[PDB]
This record gives sequence, structure tokens and C-alpha cells, in this order.
Amino acid sequence: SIGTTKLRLVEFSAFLEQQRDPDSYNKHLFVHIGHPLLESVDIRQIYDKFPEKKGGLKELFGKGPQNAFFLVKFWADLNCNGAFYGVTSQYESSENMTVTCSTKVCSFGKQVVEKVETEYARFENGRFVYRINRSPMCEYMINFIHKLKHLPEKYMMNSVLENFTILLVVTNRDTQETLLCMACVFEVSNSEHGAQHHIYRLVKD
Amino acid sequence: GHQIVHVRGDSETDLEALFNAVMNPKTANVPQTVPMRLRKLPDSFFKPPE
Ligand SMILES: O=C(NCc1ccc(Oc2ccccc2)cc1)c1cnc2ccccn12
Ligand SMILES: [Cl-]
Repeated sequence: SIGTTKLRLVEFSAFLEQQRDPDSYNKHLFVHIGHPLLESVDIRQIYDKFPEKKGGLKELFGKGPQNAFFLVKFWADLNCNGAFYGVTSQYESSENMTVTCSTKVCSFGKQVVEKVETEYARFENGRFVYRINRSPMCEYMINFIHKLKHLPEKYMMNSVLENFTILLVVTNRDTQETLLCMACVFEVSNSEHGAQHHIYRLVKD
Repeated sequence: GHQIVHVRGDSETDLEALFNAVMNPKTANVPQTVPMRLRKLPDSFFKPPE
């Protein structure tokens, strides 16, 4: 799982909702998480795929805590036909905080979009829960999926996704301390069971 | 609730460049890097869970 003793990722999903008529509803997941020892990756192998200026991945990893850093490899399900493109996530904490979720859409390692969502604790089942339900996808992401699906073969989509990354940083709004950081890398799934994923711990050496 | 998004001015152009890098490799002047497959990553990075 992705999480520290300060915050844990419980669920993540990026989806496409379609409502053919008032009696028909459809939901397609492109990627999902939350539906024993993690493998490690040398963070120096991926620094170039993420921003490295004031407030970059190398900078945030150096400041730490280093156990909050994860690299997620996704195999996105693109087998899908009014529509809503959204993202649903849920975090868990033992302490009541105000969290800030930064999602950076990166192209060639450079930030292009930044979604920033301030979320508040809701005490459910003995702990604090931070939920982001149906967060609209940005126009860059919507058009990106549309253009990816438009390619004639899967190998071509994997080549384009080679320069596409997302950096997710969850921070204590008051403390400015990194609670969780997930560097996301993508490939197109080619399985009957659809979307798959692998999670790794990011390490110094 | 409401969210705040900081989009870049050349977003449409950057998205088109992300695709044109693969569609025209000798044409698009995009940054070059080591292919992920050729990097020192775990064998599991390219063998999806079964
Ligand atoms: O990554 C995140 N949101 C952005 C996003 C947008 C679209 C998308 O669908 C794709 C479809 C095809 C190809 C590529 C992407 C996937 C992710 C995000 C937000 N909170 C979390 C928590 C854990 C892990 C990730 N996140
Ligand atoms: Cl998004």
C-alpha cells in the first residue's frame, strides 16, 4: 500500500462516466488503486521525468521524509466507447489535518497543468478521512485521452506515454511537510482484466 | 468543493508536441531521453501483474 504513519492512500480512480439517457449510466475506469514488501527504485533513474526547479521532485525528496516517496507504474485501460471525466481519491490519517493535494500533469518532465485541492478531515470509523469525489479532469487530460485513443495501434500510445508523467504531492497545509508523494508513470494495458499497476518505494541509492 | 487549476498558456501546443514527437521524430524538436525499458528499473516494471 501507499502510505506513511501520517497519511495513507486508500483509494484512487480516474474514470469516464456516460449517461446515454435518464435510465442508462456507465462508468469506465482508466486507472485505479485500492479496488508484502514493496520493490525499490533508485529515484535518480526518474528525476529527469519530473520537474526539478524550485519545488521539484529532487528538492522535495531531499527535504523529505523519504518514506513518503513512491513511484507508481500504471497500465491504463483505454478500452471504452453526456460525459464526465473525473478523478476520485481518498486518504486516511490518525491526526486531524488540512491537506493540500497537488496534481501536476508533466510533459517531457515539465509541468503543464497543476490541480490544487485543499481537503478537510471527516472522522469515519475511528480515524480521519480525506475524500475527493468526482474531481473534474482538466481539459489537457481530457484531450490527451481523446488523442491517445485516436492512435491506430497500442505501441504508438505507449511511445507517447513515455514522455507523460503525473506527480502527486499531498502536503500538511499548516506545516508545509510532505505527507505523501507519488510519481506516476503510464503504459496502455493489454489485458482482459483491464487496468493494472505496480507500486515501488523511491530510494536514495 | 471548488478546485484551483494552474494551466500553462501553450497547453494545446504542448499536448500536440507530446504526440508529434512520436508521429514525426526527425521533425519535432522535442527533448530526447533514455527509453524507460533501457533504464535500471525492476523487471516487474514492464511485466504487468497477472
Ligand atoms: O494521477 C492522478 N490524477 C490525474 C489523472 C488524470 C487522468 C488519468 O487517466 C489517464 C488515462 C489514460 C492515460 C493516462 C491517464 C489518470 C490520472 C491522481 C490524483 N490523486 C491521485 C492519487 C494517487 C495516484 C494518482 N492520483
Ligand atoms: Cl486531472
